[PDB]
Amino acid sequence: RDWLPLLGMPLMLLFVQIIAIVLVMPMQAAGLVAPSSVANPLIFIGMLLAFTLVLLVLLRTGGRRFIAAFIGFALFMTFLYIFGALSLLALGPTTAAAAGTLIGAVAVTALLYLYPEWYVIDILGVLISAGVASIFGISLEPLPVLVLLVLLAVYDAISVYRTKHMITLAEGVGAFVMGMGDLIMPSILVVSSHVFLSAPTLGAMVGSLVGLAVLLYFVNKGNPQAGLPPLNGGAILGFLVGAALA
Amino acid sequence: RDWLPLLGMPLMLLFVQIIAIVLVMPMQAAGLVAPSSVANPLIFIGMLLAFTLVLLVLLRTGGRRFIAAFIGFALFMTFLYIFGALSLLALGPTTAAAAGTLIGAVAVTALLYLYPEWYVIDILGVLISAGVASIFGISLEPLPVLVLLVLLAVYDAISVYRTKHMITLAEGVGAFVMGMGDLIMPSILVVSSHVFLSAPTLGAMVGSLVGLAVLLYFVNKGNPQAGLPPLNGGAILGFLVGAALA
Amino acid sequence: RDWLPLLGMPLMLLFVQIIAIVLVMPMQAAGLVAPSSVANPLIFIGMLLAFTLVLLVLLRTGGRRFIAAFIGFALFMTFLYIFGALSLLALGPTTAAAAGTLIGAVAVTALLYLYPEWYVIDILGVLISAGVASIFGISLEPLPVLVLLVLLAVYDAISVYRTKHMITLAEGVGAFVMGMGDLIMPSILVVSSHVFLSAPTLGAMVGSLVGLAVLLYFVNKGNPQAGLPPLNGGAILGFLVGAALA
Amino acid sequence: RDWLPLLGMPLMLLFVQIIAIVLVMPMQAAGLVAPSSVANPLIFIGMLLAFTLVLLVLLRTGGRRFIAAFIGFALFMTFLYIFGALSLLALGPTTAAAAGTLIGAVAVTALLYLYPEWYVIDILGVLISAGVASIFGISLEPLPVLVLLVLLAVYDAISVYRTKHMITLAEGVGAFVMGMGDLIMPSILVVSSHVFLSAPTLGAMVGSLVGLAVLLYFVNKGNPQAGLPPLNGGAILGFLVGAALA
Repeated sequence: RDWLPLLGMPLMLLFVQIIAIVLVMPMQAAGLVAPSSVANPLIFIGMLLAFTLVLLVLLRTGGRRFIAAFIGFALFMTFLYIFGALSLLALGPTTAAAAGTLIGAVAVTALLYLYPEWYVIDILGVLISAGVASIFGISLEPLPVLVLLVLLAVYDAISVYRTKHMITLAEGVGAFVMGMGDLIMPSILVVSSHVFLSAPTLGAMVGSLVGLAVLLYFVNKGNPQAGLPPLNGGAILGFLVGAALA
Repeated sequence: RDWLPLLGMPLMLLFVQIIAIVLVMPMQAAGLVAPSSVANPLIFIGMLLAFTLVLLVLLRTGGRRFIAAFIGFALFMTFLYIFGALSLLALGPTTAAAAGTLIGAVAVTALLYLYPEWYVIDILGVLISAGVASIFGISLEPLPVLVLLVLLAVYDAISVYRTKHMITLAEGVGAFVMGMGDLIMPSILVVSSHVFLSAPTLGAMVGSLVGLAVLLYFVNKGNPQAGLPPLNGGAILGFLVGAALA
Repeated sequence: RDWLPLLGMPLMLLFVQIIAIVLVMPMQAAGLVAPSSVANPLIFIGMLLAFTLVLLVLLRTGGRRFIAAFIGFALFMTFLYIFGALSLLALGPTTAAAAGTLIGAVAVTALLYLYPEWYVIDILGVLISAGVASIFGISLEPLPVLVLLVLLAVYDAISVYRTKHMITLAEGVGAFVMGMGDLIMPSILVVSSHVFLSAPTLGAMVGSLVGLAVLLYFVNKGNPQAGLPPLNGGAILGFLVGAALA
Repeated sequence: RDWLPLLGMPLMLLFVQIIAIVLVMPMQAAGLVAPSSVANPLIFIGMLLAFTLVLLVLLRTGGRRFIAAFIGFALFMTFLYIFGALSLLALGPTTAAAAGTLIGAVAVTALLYLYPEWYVIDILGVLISAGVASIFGISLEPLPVLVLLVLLAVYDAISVYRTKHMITLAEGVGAFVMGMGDLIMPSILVVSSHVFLSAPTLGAMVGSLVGLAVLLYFVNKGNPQAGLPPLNGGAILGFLVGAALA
């Protein structure tokens, strides 16, 4: 039946979550994060709009390959923190370890750039996504991340409703970034909870999976829905279910 | 009779001033402002032109929905300060108060983005306007504000004459920003005066209203007029009338 | 003979120099400058390319009168330092003096914007030009400024020659800014020399006048010349003549 | 016979290396560089993509002569450091030396702007190239630079292959910067090796020439190759050949 089709996505959810925890571990070996303040979601948001603004002024200042340069660089560095953390905790500070990581990132990005096999892409998308998930996950505690999630989810429902309405008005009345990006979003909370075989924040993971469930159901029906609020609403739900648990 | 039409604006003036005072109160619970030096107005102007300059490089770096993002965010935080002060006066530093404000701000902006009832808009315009009015009102004392006000009103009448003249030459010889913005302008002197049932800077308020009166008359006659100098000139008139009182 | 015609420019030279000295004075009442290091010309230049880059990115980000705004601000402030220096030297720190300056600058610029008599333009152009002349003039001593004059003059001879050639190849083989700007240029050395009835840097003034003589001669002949190097070469000449004097 | 024609390039390589050493010397007279950590290369790359980003936003902000101004200027200072080092090693700290370099730099750039003899251009290309070569050679040690070189050569071969692919796909299935720039590249490992009758990094020099040989072969055939990796791979080859020697 409908097993193998359209399950690869929540497969990627589970996967990215898993790799996000296993990435919880090695990162304190160098600190990271960035104080369980309620202002932190806001620092996040501000720095994100500046991040896009930068990305956009880049795009419009391309740069036939200079764009491809800049983003190749940024990717390479993020893989160097992934693999860096990995080996340099494992073999520890050894040259074997460090060179191991550099050579690692080199392999990965070089592959991703040479037109891979592009089932690979969902794999590296899974990896990076996990990476960021863990970073902001080690950074500060739930209630802040909760404010962030609710905030972002409402932003989404608003923008969706707006351009949907602007669809109905116009008569007479690469997506992967925002993708695997939104794959991460409600998982930064799954980390920052086990950072506050696992916790009762298994609950958050399954509630989240149920959010994606709702999404891939309703989207697969005619005339689409919002996006975040199913995911964040669902993850938050299952999470607060593992509250009435312990 | 002709009561209800075109009385909503002085309704908004009074309202904006009033809410600017009632917000004078709770704001000291967190300070804000910014020394009654006259160097403050120039710091002010410098910072305003830098702010718009940025707002516009945003505008041209749009951003199909990114623009609306950036400024929507700005709106949300500014409501977070409105309601933040609101609650943090009432129940004081309690968490209940703080969450109350955050959810307050979500309520307001989420509403404003979902196409409200749009007598709503003038209400929130009244609100924000009052907000800024109170802040710079708490920022420094009369004589600085007097210089600032005379200066601004003068810029206005000047550019009006320049581009008007440039209309009469060409033969052969979004508005809400400047709106509720200038709706604010002559009210900052109304606060910073009660900071220097009320003071004799009622005079400033009604003088301001007489400015608004003059404006709304001449505009309502053929061949329109300047804008600020009736409002600021009038407010200054009544304020400096409130010297012969106490 | 041709005395009254085409002498108004060297008239403006003398005048700007005169007003540059009389502005040497009140300016030390607050310090200013910006160490007789030879690195200073370079700081100047970098800051000038930034000054333009900003001015130009402004222009292209106009700003129907917003451009006129930004530059209105910058001007207003420069007149506030002119008049500020003037009165706040005269009556000293008195309220009478300071208000005297603000009202002064207001009068002057507001005049300049309401379509004055525009011989005024050469007068205020003379004033401002003098202002900056003195500012960098008090800023550091000769040998640095000597390097500056030579540097700028050679930049000029290159750029003019380059575009001359680009004219001659192209067959088959608002100006006031750079204007009164280039009027100042060789007088900043006339100040920073008397800052190290007057000195023998009368010499610089007359040498400068002779540079302008060569300029208005060759320019009034077919196929123009550089611009600076007659003036800076000349001012530096006459200046180094006031060396064999004392 | 065919001696004189087309031997000038490895001439410029060898030459640039030679002048890179002779300029290694005087440069320590003021320090320069920038800790043989491998964190240095990514700092580097980060900084280059940022620099280019700047060069390009300059480019879009032209600027009829403003561009040529900016970069001519930059050149001028870089010559100020070339010659600064030249004399200040030679004549030492004397004023005579310092002025000598400044006037030198003026002469050089002024020439370079007046359309030289263009065997001359290759001469100044050689000069500048040697300059930077010596700097990053003095900047940190081999193993970092090794990482840098391998990394860069890899970017190159990859982007070339990418746009090649995009050529063969489109059917149916200013250059001097990148030039003398990459001419420099494999000479920085040659310096930073002597900073770690000559070294066994003659091997690196001739290895570089053998790289240049390989390159100059494949390019001279139809359908070009990568570029860097013959040069860097070869330089690294000859260099790491100098290990079984000393």
